[PDB]
Amino acid sequence: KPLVGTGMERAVAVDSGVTAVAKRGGVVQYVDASRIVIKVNEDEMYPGEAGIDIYNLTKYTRSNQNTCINQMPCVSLGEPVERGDVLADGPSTDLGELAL
Amino acid sequence: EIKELLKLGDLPTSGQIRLYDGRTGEQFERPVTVGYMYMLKLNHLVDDKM
Amino acid sequence: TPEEKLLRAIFGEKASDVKDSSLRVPNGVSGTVIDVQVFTRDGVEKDKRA
Amino acid sequence: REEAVVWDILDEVIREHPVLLNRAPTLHRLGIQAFEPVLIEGKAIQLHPLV
Amino acid sequence: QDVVLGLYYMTRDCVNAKGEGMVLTGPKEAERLYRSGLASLHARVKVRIT
Amino acid sequence: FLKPRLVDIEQVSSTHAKVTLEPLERGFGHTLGNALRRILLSSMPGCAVTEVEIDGVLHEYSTKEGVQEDILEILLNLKGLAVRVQGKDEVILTLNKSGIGPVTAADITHDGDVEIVKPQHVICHLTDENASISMRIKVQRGRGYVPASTRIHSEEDERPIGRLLVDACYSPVERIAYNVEAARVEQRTDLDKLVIEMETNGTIDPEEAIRRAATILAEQLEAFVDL
Amino acid sequence: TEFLKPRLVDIEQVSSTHAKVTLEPLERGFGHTLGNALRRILLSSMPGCAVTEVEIDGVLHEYSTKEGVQEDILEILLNLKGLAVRVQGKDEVILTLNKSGIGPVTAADITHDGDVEIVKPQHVICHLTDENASISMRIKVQRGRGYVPASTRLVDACYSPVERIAYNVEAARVEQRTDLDKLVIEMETNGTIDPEEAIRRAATILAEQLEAFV
Repeated sequence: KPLVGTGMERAVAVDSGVTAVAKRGGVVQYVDASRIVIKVNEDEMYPGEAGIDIYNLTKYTRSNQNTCINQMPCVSLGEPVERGDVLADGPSTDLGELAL
Repeated sequence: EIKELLKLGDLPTSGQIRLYDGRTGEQFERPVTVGYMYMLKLNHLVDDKM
Repeated sequence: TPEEKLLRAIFGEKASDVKDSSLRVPNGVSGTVIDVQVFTRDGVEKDKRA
Repeated sequence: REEAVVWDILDEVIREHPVLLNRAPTLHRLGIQAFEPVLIEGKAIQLHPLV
Repeated sequence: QDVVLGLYYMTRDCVNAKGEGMVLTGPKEAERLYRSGLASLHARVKVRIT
Repeated sequence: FLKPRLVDIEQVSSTHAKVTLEPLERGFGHTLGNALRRILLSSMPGCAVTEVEIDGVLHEYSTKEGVQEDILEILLNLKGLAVRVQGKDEVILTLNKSGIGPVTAADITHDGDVEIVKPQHVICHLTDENASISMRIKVQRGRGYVPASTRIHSEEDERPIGRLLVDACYSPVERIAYNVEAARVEQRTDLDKLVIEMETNGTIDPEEAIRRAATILAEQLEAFVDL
Repeated sequence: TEFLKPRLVDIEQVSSTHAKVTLEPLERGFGHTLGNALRRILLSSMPGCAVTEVEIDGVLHEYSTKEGVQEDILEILLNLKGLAVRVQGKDEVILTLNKSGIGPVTAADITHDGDVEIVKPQHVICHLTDENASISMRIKVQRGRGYVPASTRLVDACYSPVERIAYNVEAARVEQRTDLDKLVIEMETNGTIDPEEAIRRAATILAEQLEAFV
């Protein structure tokens, strides 16, 4: 994480696709190093199909510069998450901020 | 504000302290500035260029 | 050539009709194999591993 | 095979055998200078500060 | 740069420092005074030199 | 030429302690403290986990289904597990556990020389009711820093594709500091003390360590004594 | 957990006073750990016999000029501070230097005593000019352990044998290892202890303090 910072790093992490942002708010049903399944709140949920949002995380894979791009879950089993929250950090991102 | 945060820190206002050489163990004349700098590793890495 | 022919004669090795193009790890780089993919032309039999 | 014995033979051939060092924007003749090789672990070139 | 800052800090003089005014036979025991921590690097001193 | 000896060794936490050396002559407090700081921080006996063969894992870069820690991170967590042995130079510990919850360092199989100084140290979590992880954790003992890279030279058919190597972390010591305060013995001109405040992961006791330090110290002076 | 030991130790003599010794197989950081611990004790605590208190002929205080010698009182003490001697069965011996006549007054003109050994009889104390000129001084020389300057005391105690000590750590390549270090110890002495003896006795006192943790 940057110890000295600005406050844009939070915004940069989310707007760039490196991270995984919550589609809808709720409580996490399942947390794995592979995937993340979120149980949607009813106010945010559409009437049909009920639903849960399943985020399939990217694992160790080749980048353009031959670096490693790998996602890790930043949330824990059974935790409330609100829409627009960081579910998993990407490479060089820590808890929603940008750590280079 | 930085100096003020340093008062809450227990650390000097100067941002400099005394440092001792790990070899001779003797002191270093004058205080030296020590702190935490964010540092990046760029990829020019020596076992590419070589 | 004559002396290569004598060499094989003493050590009795059959020099193959096929030359080795095998892909080998570049000098100095060392790592762990995390994946393998095999693409094959349509109509050539996919081997065992594939 | 990089057998351990070859390293000592290299110290012999390096000893008295200068090498030429050069930088990217060569201007005057000092852009190339001869040095005596010193075997050094690692992939980086070490260059005398005064130069 | 670094080297010239060393020699500048080396031969320089402050107004009052450890060992000010004493006299030494030669540079050998001058360094011996400094390295042992008795005399400061910069102090006005008469020493016999050749 | 009055010689020193140790004095009250005050334990504070299971981690660190302040050892003290009472009889130091003029300036010798510094001559020792730095020379002792040197050997304390660097060359010391330690036992750090080395070879780890896990359940279904081919390499450190995959993910085992049912655990939210990447295999690479679990290896890294092991590098920070502090243990201590007595009579064995390598012991292989068998770790088994399942069920939703944290898998700590106390869930392993105890051995005669095994003492886990931090049973709460987190190896990884477990995200599913039935998911089971078995691992052979091969811990050996040695000195210094041996990175995983310099270990794959011996190799000699380490064919066990599942045996993932980690970097040897071997060392008890974390932070060593020495302070010399003037110690006044009832009669003497001026004498000094030695306050050595050290810091450790708990795998070595202070008196044992500071002894073996001076041991190696004088042992190198051996040749020096003659020529 | 076996511990690498040194080997090879070529001792290059530089005349009779000083020399550069070398030690090839020193592990990580031990070049400083040794070199510094030895530099410390060499410069500070060592056996020596150095002139301390000097009572002179006519002039008692340092602020004057003695008739018949071209050396100011301050400068003669410095030469005396550099006169190297050794005693045997005495913890203090008071010598007596006498001479007259035009010429140099050297260190062989003193009064020899049973325990007196002058290691530099040629050492110049001061000269002697026109006429006959008279110099007599009772020079009280004592024994101790270190460098005691005249301020804390009357001249500065030189009892150190050693003059200049330097340690250099150069990277030593043992047949198989990354980087190991060497130790080049260039020492300097007044001749009242032999270099090989000193470096022997130096480490001696060092390890002798360890006698409680062995």
